[PDB]
Amino acid sequence: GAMNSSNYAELFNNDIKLFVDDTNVYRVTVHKTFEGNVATKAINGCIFTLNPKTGHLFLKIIHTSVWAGQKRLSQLAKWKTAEEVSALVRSLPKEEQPKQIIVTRKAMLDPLEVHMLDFPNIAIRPTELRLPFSAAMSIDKLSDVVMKATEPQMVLFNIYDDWLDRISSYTAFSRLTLLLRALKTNEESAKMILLSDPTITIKSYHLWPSFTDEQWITIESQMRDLILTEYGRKYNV
Amino acid sequence: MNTVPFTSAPIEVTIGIDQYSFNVKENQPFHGIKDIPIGHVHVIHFQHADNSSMRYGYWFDCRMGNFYIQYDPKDGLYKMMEERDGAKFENIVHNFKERQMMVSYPKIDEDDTWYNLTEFVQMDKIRKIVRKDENQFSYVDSSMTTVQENELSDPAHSLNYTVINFKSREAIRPGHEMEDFLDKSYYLNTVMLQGIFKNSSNYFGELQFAFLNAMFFGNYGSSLQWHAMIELICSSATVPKHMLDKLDEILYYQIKTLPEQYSDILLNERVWNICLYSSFQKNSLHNTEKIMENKYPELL
Repeated sequence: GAMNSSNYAELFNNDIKLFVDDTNVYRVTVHKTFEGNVATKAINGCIFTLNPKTGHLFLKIIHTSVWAGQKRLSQLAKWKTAEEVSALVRSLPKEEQPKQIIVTRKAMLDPLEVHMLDFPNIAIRPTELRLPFSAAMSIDKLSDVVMKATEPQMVLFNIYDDWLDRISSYTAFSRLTLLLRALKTNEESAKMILLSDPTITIKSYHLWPSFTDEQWITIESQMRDLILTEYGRKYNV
Repeated sequence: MNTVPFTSAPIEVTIGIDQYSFNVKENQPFHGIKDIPIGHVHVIHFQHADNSSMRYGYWFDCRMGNFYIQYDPKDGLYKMMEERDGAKFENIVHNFKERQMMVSYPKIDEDDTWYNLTEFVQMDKIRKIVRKDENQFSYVDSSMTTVQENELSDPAHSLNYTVINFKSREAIRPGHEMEDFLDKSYYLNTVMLQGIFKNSSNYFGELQFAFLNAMFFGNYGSSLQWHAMIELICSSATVPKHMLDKLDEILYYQIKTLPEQYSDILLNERVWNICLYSSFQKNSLHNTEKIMENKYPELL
C-alpha cells in the first residue's frame, strides 16, 4: 500500500527499496516566438532514483534528444521514466534488485507497473508523503552534470556523502529531506546558509560541505528556521 | 413454439423467463411456460419469496431437448431436468395445456428486445463458460464467482469467462509498453479476436451473456466481465467498422433494458465516462450515448 507518516521507518529496514522521482525528467523554458506565440525549449533532465537506506543515487540523465519529434511529452516523460527504471533494475544483479519501488507521484504507478511486468514480485507503491526531491537540481554538482551532458548518461552518487559513518539512515534521510525542503522553499537563503563559511569546503567526491557534527546542528536549525519563516510569509500567519 | 412444464410449485417464488416474470404462490397450480420462441437461447430464473438473496436460473435452448422444472425439497430449489422419453413429454405438456395451467411467453410482436439482447449468444459457448457437461442447460446464480475473481475457490462452480487484464504480459508486447497500454488495438484484434474468440460474434456473445447474468442474477463478476469487454473495444484506436456499429446497438438495448433502480451497482462510472467521452470510440456510440444521457445523466 501507500507510504505515509505511519509506516515511515520501513524505509530504513533491510528490504532493498528505491524512491523514484520524475519531476525533473521533462524540463522546459517557456518563451515567446517572433510572431508572439509561446513555445517551449526543452533542457536536459534527470530521473532521481534513490536508495534511502544506503544513499546510493542512480541519476539517469535525460538528454533533450529523447524528445525529438515526439508528441505529448509530459505523458511520454512518465513512460520514459518507467523504461529507464526498469532497465536499471534489469542491469542489477538479482540480490541487488529492489523489493519495492516507491514513486513520488501517483501518475508513475501505471507506467512503472507496465514496465515492471517482468518483475511481478517487485511492489510498486505510491506515497502520501510530500517529499522534496524536485529540489535535487538545487544541488550544484547534480545540476552541473545534468546540464553539461551531451548524451544519455547514468551518473552514480552517494547523496549522503559520508554521513552514514557517523549517523543512521533514518537520521541521514531526515537531514537530506530537511536540506532539500529548505532548498525548495527558498533556494537563495538555503544556499547562502550552506556556503556562508568559506572554510568549510565540499570534497571533490561529495555533494555537501564537510561539516563537523556540531556544525550540522547549527545548519539544521538554520534550515528549520528558514522553513518556518517562509511558511509564515506564504500564509500570513 | 416450445414448452417448459413444471412438475409443481410448492414454494412461493417469483419466476422469470427472459425479461418477463410472474409471482407464483405456495402450491399454486402452476405447470409451466408455453409458446417459448424457438431460435434463441432462454433463461428461466427464480427468487423465493422467503430469500430475496440468491437469484438463480437456467440457460437453455429448446432445440437441444425437452426440459422441465421440478422443485427439490432436499436442496430447496427449482431444478431444471431433461426428459429423454419424447412421448412421455408430449404427453405431460398436452395434458397441462388442455388443463390450461400454463402461462404464455408474453412476446409483443413489435418487440425485438430478446433477440437484440441475445443476438450473438449461443448455447454451445454458454456451456464452455458454465462447465457441467452432463446437462444440456446451464445453472447460474447470484453468488458464483469467475475464474479471474478466483485467481485474486471451488472451480466446478466457476464462470469461465475469458480473462482480460490490461496490465498483463498477454496485453502488452515487450517494447510496446506505452503504445499497447494506451492503444489496446493489439490486445483486442490479435490476442482476443484473432487469437481466442476467433471472430467478433463469439466476443459479442460472451459480452451479452455476461451482461444478462449481471442483470438477472446480480452476478458481480459478470458485471466486471461485461465492463471489461466494453472497455477493451473503446480503448482500441483500430476497431472494425462493423464491430463499432454493432456494439452501439448491443449496448443500447442493454441500457434500455436495465432496471432504472439498479443503475448504481450495475454501471461502472469510470468505464462509461471513459468509453463515451475519453476513449478513441467516444464518437462511435451515438445511440448508446444518447440513451445514457437521457436516462442516467447522474452517473455521468
